[PDB]
Amino acid sequence: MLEQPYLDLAKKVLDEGHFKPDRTHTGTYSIFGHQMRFDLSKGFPLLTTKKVPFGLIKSELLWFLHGDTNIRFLLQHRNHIWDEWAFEKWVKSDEYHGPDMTDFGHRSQKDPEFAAVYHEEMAKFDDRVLHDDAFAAKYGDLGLVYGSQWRAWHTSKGDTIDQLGDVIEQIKTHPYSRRLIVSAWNPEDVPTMALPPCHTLYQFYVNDGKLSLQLYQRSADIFLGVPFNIASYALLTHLVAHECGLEVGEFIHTFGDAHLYVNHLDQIKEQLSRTPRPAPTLQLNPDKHDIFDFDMKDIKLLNYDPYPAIKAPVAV
Amino acid sequence: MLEQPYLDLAKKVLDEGHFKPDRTHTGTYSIFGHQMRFDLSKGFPLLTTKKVPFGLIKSELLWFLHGDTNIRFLLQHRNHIWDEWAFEKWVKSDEYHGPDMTDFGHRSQKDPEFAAVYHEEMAKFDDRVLHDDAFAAKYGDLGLVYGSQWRAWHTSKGDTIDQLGDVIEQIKTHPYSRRLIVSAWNPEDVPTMALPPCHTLYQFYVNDGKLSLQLYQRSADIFLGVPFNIASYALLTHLVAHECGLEVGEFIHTFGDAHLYVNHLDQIKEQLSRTPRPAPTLQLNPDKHDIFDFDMKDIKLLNYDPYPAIKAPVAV
Repeated sequence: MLEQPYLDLAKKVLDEGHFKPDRTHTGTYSIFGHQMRFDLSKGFPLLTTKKVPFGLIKSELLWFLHGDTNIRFLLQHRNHIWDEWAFEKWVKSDEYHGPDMTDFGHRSQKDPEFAAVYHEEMAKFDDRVLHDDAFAAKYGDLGLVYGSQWRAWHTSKGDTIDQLGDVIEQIKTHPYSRRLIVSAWNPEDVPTMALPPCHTLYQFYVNDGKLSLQLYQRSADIFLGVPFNIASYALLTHLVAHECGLEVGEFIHTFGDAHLYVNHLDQIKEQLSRTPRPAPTLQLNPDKHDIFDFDMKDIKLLNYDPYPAIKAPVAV
Repeated sequence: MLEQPYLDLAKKVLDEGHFKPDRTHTGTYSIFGHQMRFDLSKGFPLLTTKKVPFGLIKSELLWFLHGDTNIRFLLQHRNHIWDEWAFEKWVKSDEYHGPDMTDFGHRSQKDPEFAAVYHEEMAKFDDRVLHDDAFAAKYGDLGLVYGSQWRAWHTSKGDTIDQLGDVIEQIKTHPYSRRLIVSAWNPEDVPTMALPPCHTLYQFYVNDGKLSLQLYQRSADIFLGVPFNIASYALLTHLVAHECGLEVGEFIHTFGDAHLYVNHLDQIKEQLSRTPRPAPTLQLNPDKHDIFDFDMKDIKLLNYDPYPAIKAPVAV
């Protein structure tokens, strides 16, 4: 079935992973070097062996596509995936004077009542970014994140490069380019960044009127992250083919370090005893073709019938 | 045998390649998305089914490692692999006034006597870069090429980043980093470059005291280029393990577009009827461990016994 490359990836890390230490006190089993291929004409690769919230993928990807780096857009769509990087900065300012909250995730996981302390400070930071304009400008903007490295890469001469907008032009004029590459890795920035881009680089390829994309992901959390990763880039591939008037081909997912955190072994073993359903179907608005102006409403998933969600500990 | 992933790559492009147009009037058969893995403890992957000149790989890689962008070093080692990019620029200057030589390779392949005209202008440019210092500074320096994007990436603040030297420090202090990445792709430069880097990005990984490297190559010429590509990065992997005091693991080769030019089909079919020999053995100087100061003399290949070289038309 279409998601089978993901269950073979998870099964291979179980059989052959190296127990490896990492940043987090949670350990991992990992491999280095892996590739998976999904043929997007056979169906959209959103996992049916576990319920994955597509609306978070769909809103986070439009945020990227709009060139946006401000949390407010996401919080407006009720997407909280990036709230911690921005909350983190609220907490070091000489403006924040509440409970101490240091390396918040760690203490909020082995949580005292500190979890709802963390969760009320966060509820407060989130509301302030929604309604307070100058607060949103100051603390809601992450600055260096995929919206801006895709669409507004900074030059040494001080202007900006819309790499995604120019590669879409090169695909419409020069489909056979072996140079349709978008990079999110910038050597200058990467020492001071907190999370240097996990989705380091991607490449488009056109052949026989079909568009494929290859992603190079330098680090991947197999249970929690990769099911989102898959669907975000299979949806980028669909969107750029819409705009360019091409059929969709394959999404090829290449990995550097792919890892399973040790406290996700039971959950992934259980997911592995489930049997793939028939894959969902993406529907993109046939009358809008400028994907940078797309809206939530413009992408539909039809027939997604998944198994239950599987609750797992986030690694810290 | 160790080189078998390369003969399976060539055989797969023969069976499944898409005939694809490209820049050159020579056409290609290509695929998109491929990975190959070579275990460097089993032997050095220099192809034995065709004689590959290791001394060109060894001198070109030290040029990169030294941070060098000047042809003179290569010409001094009798390596002419990069002479055309620099000759190309000699030819547009208001200093060159000889025969016209425009897009030289094309006319020198379907060559009149113009080949030895091209070849005497080149013999002249090459000698001038060897002995004339200010000419070498002006026309021998390529400027943006792997020595400088590995070792002297330019910032917007105007200094330089030695990405390779800092990633070797991060491996010695933080071997478990999922961030040991060197990028040769720079969005700023890549529109004006003539040949934007083919070896776009690489990543190191350490586990159980063994160092692996993964290369992402956006475009690969299977008959002529990839046998060099393989051996240059398997030698980078050996050199960084020497300097870091690690054992060598694997070299993983990931491909975006891999292509066989149409006028190399007979030659690769013939190479494919040859049987792999036992692979050579690399010997690195045991008493020098700063690889940036290595010299030709410091790397030995023992037991390389290959089949004959296979002459093929370069694509234009």
